[PDB]
Amino acid sequence: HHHMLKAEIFSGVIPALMTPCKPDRSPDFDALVRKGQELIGDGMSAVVYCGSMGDWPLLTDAQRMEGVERLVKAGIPVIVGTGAVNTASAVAHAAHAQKVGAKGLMVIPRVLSRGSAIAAQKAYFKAILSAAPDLPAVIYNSPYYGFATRADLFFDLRAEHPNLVGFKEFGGPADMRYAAENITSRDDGVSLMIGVDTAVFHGFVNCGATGAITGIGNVLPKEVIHLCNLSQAAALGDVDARQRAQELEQALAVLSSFDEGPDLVLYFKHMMVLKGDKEYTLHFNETDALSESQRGYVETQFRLFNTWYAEWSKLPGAVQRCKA
Amino acid sequence: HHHMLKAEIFSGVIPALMTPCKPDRSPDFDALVRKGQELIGDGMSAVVYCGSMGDWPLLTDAQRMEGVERLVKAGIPVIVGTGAVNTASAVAHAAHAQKVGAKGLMVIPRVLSRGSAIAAQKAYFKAILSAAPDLPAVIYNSPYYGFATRADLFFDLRAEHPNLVGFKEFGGPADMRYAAENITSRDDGVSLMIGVDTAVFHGFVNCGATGAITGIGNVLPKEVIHLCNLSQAAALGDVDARQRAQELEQALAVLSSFDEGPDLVLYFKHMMVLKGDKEYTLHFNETDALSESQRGYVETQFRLFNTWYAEWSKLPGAVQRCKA
Amino acid sequence: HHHMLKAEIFSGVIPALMTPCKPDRSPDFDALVRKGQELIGDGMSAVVYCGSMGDWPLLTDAQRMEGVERLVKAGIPVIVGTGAVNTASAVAHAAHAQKVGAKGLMVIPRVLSRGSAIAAQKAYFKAILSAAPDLPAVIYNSPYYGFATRADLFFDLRAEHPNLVGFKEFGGPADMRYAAENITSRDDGVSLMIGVDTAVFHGFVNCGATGAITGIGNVLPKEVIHLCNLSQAAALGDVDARQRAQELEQALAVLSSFDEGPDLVLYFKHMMVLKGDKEYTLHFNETDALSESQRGYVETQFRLFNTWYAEWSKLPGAVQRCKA
Amino acid sequence: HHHMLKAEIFSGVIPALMTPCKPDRSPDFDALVRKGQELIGDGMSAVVYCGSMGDWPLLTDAQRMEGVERLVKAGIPVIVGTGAVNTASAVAHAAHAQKVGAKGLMVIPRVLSRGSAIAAQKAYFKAILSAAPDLPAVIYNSPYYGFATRADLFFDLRAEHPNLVGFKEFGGPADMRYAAENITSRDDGVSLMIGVDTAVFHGFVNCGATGAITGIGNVLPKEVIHLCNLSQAAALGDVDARQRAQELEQALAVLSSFDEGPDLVLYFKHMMVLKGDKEYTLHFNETDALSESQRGYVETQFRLFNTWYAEWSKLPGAVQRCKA
Amino acid sequence: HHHMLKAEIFSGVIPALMTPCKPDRSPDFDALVRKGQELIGDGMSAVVYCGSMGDWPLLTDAQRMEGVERLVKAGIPVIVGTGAVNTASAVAHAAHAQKVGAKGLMVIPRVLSRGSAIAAQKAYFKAILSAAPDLPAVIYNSPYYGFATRADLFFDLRAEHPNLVGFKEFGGPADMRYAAENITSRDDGVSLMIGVDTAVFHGFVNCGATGAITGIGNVLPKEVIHLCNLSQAAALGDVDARQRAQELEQALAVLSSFDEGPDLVLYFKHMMVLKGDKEYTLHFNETDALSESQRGYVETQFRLFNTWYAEWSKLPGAVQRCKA
Amino acid sequence: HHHMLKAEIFSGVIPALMTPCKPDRSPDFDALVRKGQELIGDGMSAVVYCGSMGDWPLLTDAQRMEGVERLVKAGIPVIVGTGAVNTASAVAHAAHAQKVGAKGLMVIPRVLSRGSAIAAQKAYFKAILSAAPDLPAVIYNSPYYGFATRADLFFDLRAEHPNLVGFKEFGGPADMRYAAENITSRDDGVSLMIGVDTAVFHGFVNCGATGAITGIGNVLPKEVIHLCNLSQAAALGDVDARQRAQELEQALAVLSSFDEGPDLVLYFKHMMVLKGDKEYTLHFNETDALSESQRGYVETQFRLFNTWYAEWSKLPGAVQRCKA
Repeated sequence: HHHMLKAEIFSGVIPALMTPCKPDRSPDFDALVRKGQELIGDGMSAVVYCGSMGDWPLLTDAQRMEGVERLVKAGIPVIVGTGAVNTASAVAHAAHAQKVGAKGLMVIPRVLSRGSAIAAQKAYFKAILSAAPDLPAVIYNSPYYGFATRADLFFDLRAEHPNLVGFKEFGGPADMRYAAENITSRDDGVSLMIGVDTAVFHGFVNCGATGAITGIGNVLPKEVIHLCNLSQAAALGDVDARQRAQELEQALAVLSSFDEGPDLVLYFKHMMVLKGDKEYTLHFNETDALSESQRGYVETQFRLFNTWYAEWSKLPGAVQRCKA
Repeated sequence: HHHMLKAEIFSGVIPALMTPCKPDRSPDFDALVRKGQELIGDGMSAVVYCGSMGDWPLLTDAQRMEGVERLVKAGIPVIVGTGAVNTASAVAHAAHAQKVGAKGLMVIPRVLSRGSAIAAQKAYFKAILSAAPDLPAVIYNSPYYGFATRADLFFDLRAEHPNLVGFKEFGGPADMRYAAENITSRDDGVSLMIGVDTAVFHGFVNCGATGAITGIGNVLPKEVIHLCNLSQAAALGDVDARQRAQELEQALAVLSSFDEGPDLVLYFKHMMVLKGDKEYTLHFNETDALSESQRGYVETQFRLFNTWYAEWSKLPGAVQRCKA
Repeated sequence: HHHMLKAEIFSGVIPALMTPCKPDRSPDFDALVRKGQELIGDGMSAVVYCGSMGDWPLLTDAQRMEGVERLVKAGIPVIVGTGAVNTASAVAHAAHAQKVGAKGLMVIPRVLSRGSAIAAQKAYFKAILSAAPDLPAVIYNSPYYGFATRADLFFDLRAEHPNLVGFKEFGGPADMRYAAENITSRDDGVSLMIGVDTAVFHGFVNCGATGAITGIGNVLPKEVIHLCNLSQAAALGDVDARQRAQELEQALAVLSSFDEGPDLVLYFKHMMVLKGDKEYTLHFNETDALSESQRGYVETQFRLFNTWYAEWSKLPGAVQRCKA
Repeated sequence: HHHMLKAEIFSGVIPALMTPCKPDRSPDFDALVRKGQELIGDGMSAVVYCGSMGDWPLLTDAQRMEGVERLVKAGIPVIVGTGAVNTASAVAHAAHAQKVGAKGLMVIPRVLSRGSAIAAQKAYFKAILSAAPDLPAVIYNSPYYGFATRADLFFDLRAEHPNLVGFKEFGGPADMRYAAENITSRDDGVSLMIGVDTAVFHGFVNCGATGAITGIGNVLPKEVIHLCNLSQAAALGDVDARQRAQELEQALAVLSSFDEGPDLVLYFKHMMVLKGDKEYTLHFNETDALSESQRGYVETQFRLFNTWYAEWSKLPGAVQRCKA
Repeated sequence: HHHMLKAEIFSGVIPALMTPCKPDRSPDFDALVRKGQELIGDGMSAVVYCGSMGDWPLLTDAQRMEGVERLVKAGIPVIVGTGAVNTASAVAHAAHAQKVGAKGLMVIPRVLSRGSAIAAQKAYFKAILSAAPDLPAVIYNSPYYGFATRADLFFDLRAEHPNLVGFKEFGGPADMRYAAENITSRDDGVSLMIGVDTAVFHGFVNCGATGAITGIGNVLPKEVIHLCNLSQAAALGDVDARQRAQELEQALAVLSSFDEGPDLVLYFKHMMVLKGDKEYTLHFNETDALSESQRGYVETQFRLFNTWYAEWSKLPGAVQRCKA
Repeated sequence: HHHMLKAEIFSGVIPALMTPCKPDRSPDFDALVRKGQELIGDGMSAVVYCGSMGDWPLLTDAQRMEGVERLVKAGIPVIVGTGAVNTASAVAHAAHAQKVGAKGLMVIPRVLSRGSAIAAQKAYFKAILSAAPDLPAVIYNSPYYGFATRADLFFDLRAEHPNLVGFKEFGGPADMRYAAENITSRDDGVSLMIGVDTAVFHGFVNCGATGAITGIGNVLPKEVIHLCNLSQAAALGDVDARQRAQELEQALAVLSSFDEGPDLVLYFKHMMVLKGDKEYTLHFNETDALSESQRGYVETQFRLFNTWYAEWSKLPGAVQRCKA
């Protein structure tokens, strides 16, 4: 029985990048790289590409791999998303990640064909893990797939695939607790990663999370790093940070809750536009757009949060200590 | 595409009035008018009559209309409740509201006959709206009716009935969020109204509500206005009010939660009696009364809240700024 | 401990009558009486008036009582529906039933005010039962009311109100079984009544029901009596009837299932029109009507059932023995 | 208001074809065409390609279109499946269907990106319908997508897209009834199609279905046509067929129920192998295979059904009249 | 990979015996043995003692073991129930079963302490299986325990404990199908046992069951054997038996459904009394008794079933062929 | 109608004691008494023995009674747990409690035999209460039993059994509110007891609880007394305590939540070991142990809470006023 360091690539704050559109609605890879570099410069530790935030279903496999290569060539630590329509595609993403020197793998379950069958999932995960043996890997778990990776399966996979060192949960606080209690609190180098924007405090403080993959953090990087830092200080036992982390998470809650729904890319791209990044204006599908009411709601809530934060962020104590 | 002012009648804090009984268990209209005048004097903006709080099912249509006329003649801004056993009655309430110069209409869904049929509801709402074309109207939405008014129906009604300018939700925070995101955050003068006592902070801060119809506010008007003011200041981005509004809402939560259940009129009338308004002693039905345990519970919780509030309400800062 | 005969008024097949409209959309009482007389002549044992099938919420209390008096004066055994917006109305229906010599009382729970409170229901049932002490009474039980009358309450009511001798269940086969096991299979003269059109076989054979209140039986009286007779012969142990009752119930199932939904009066009145009773054309509300697709569906299913029945009803054995 | 003939392409019995593998696990188009021709020769009216039964997610868009072209060139009436990872792909399938002269379009909802958003679905369906204006189209509806096409949306689409003439339901008997009552029983040429193998009798007799898309029918074409014929004769009012259709559906129920689950292609391809079609041995994914217990179960149930059918199919009357 | 015969002890029809009371409410072991011998003489293959039907929680461990020894000494094949308050007791039952020469073991999950923990269940099952290595063993699976034994656990246990050769399901038709598909249809000698009285046809015909443990069969042995024989003939492909088995199961359904509920021993002991076995009059607890209504219901349903059966059982064909 | 003092034995903070093991895995009664004395010395008011925390199912009745006698002889106020496999055992525990001079009775519902039958529960509770007429008694209520004691049953029992003076709820905040509103807020000396570790603030402040039975309090007595004192001061109306009680409850929430699950004794005994009480190392079952991940999780959360508390507990105001 062994004690091992957790994988550095799954620590800290990690945006799942959006893919900006050129005016012709093809990917603007230059703008992708610029945003990635900017977010690392703001204090992010790595990025995830191409995930749901990156519009993976709307892009070809070649386009995703080009985006991955461009990010890696720029010196950005990349965790590669393996979401796919089939095993061959998922494997290809993983093989390409290892080939080009990405630093991590996000292993996404099988969809559309045998989605609920646990035997199918086991084989699919093994195929993906086998294709990038040298890359630390995190498995995504969500009720969306009609199945759950439990401890038995996780440890069976890990016994055959030593690169499986992480677990990322979308499915709610109770599911994250299940993971912390039964999977990720061994001695042995396995990390729980926060996998939805609304679960940051719960993940770091109540579940021993090592890192957070963020949607809203693409828009509000300094504020999301601030929350993550406060939450990590709270996990050390700090009194002041534990209060402050909760205040900030609650103020962020509406804008973070867009990460939970179908329109996450619509909402987050519109927020990028609101803060002056016009390249986030168009979507890959010509008719994908927020409604008039949805745009008004997000604009109102964006303004509210920015106003609150402008004053709250001046408070002495943990608020200052934990800034990015 | 237009920007328009929200209807003033659906702004601020608005009690849904109880109908006091005379000793013979007929309505005491004089006492109704006195309470209405008092609550406006305390800082309420309008009243709702005759709603569920007013015991509408227990009163004749003529009695409700008499109460409405008496309130209007006294100079009180009245939003008229159209709850009814049938379309003809609901229409009559609406027509009477317009005739006598009430300022708003609360449009209540069809019950008892075709309650779950959305085609029935659409026609019923159109009949009611058509009967008071000059009065701003709010539609009530609750899971109790076995159906939900969604954005499609709301906007279809509004296209034919320009007086439909409001939406009032009973069904929980998620339903209120649905309404804010998809219905009430357009540019065009439509208001979300808080429609249950426990949802005040969530409505104003997270959902952009313009006003609150209140049950507990009949009993604790100054305290409920205080909460609404704090919540509205929080919606401006204030740090201190956002903390204080939540403290007050939590202290009020038990007494507000009676608004959620079948015995709301029993509980609220007994609270009116506790604060010295003896005309709230009797109910229209001779056997409707709280149990011994229910009376003890409410008395204990009333005393608790009053004790807490007496000291908390002296705190400096937003607490003082936002008093009625 | 006693053995007593079940109340004759709650035996056999009992239509819950529709209220036909005159062209001005007021009740056609003459047509009501003609239909009642016709259905008794077809083999029905009694009628229920004014129930949900009779559009009670759309009619005034005076109109319902006029319909009741007219039926009673014609010599028809009447079970009076006490559905009401309030206790005073429900009591008035019951008092009027006893005054005019109706033969039974259908006791309907409280709605709109304190609907889910069991203390309210107990008091409401006692008020109604007390108002017609001389009339055998059946309590209606349905999940629609947000509460269930269980054995404890039923027997407590019966101890104070000896006229409570029946139980009518809308809520599904399991609820009917609960009633048979725990309420209606004592020695003591209490009857289970089938209370939804789709539960006839289950009620008579599996639950020991004594009678059936029917919606579809207004339209297809001979066929519904045939099913009830077959089911009762099956309850004697007959082999052939037990097979045949199930075949007929299954063939009737679509048309019977309209009794389960909000549009029951729409569907059943349209079926009355299809068989040539034009006085069932209009509804009390001008806009209540089946859609084009709903009319097509019912017409197709009506024709199907009539075609099947025309041949099936010629079969030898229990089919012939059990005809009305 | 108009009466119009239902589209012939959506009548009768229609297998959703499996894509056989060559030994190299690429599609065997020759074997696909041979099976299609054989099934039409057995009595099937049309085929669906490439649906879930055809392993669409595992095949490239070019491969699906090649299969479609090969079937069409062979003279087989083809309904084209538009299942896709994105709008551009779904549109391409539809455009290709129209280009090559397929006879119908199966319109499959959006997945993976905005799957639950009804605004997204509406736009997606319009894009697909617009791409093949000349082809009769059926929309698939299933709870799997996190949304339901109701009558409002269906009729809104149909008003702009006259080729939308069909509705196919996976979601259970109640959902099929909803469709029959509210969508497909107008006068106007719209067809309900049975969309899961276990719902044949319910669709034809209780819901007025015009045709059935079948999985198990690829394996047992004569037996599935027999059931469909019996069910259609039952829908005419036949007594004997109504009994026999139900006996056959019940005997077929286990083998049909595999159509409901994730392993449908595994189970049905293994059944094809059992009846001597070795080209159905391999799957596109090397590790997709039934377990030892699953193979034993299906083999046992296949043998059972064949034994029962061998004798039952000799019975006189409707059994003989309704054979393929 | 191996083919092996299923264990004979888990084939056929097997009553779970009631423990009759002496007048002092201690067990009447003499009467227990007499009933066991009688039921084997009627055609039962084995018995289960002491299960829930045997009132295990009400008896001491020593009493259960005495009953087991007495049955075994009489020459009756006994499957021993290991239900227990703790591991030590469950192990003791198993060890005693092996010591005295019982023929099988019914392995019952852990309760009261760590009931929902799957790690606890695994260890508990291993402890029980290890204590009787020479006895074929069946694991009971029910939602009552807050957990389910799936294929993974079953096969893991079986790999370490070769005596685990059976699976018994209480939890409904879908759970029994899961077991047939994934656990019990391998080549390798594992048996599915019907474990609730209402699932006989479904188990034998749809799920490949080898045997049935019965409650109602203690009361109606010849009739339950008749149903089991008909169901087994139906599983061979017989047409007539498949019809008849379903008719008999449906006629038996009410009396069988008592096996599903908390009062099973109350209902079944009262039925034993009705057929003249007075030693089934008393229960171990002085106040455990059916209510007046429950006794009336069961008496009515017992009489109904006996009357139906008396005539139905004379029918020619499979009815005669399959009698005990 | 009377006002009466609540029973002192059900006031304050009351650990449900663990039973430590000797190395041979028999109970260490000496260590049990030492811990009981220590916890009373820390500020606890009484103890509960032998409850679920005490491993009751794993111990003989004689062992539990020995533990009870030893605690009572030591001068510790004991509330005796009556959890049992049958009525005779439960009665024996109660009779023994009264015989030896325990101060209270915890009345636990019937399990394993007729668990869901309310008639069985009523009789079982009466048997237990009758056996210790002189001891104040609290009934435990939990969804785990498949039934709920409501006000009707509680007051019926209390009318026949004047020693029934308490109610203890496991089932969640809404169930505790139901109890406060309808059972425990009469004038008449009935106490609500907090019955799960996570419900302390809600019980004292929102529900008028008089005492708390605690699991985590065995490990963290001073901290749990601190929370209870703060919560009781909050129930007086204190502003500062109401804030502080909630901060402490939230910091304690993870460690308290182990009380909600199957592994409560595993988690709490391991925490006792962590604070240096080695006699809590072994469990009665040799294989009952936390997993590696569960041990890591609890150790991390224990350390976190202790670190936070070390600093938070120095704060001025209510924090200091309310220390044990």
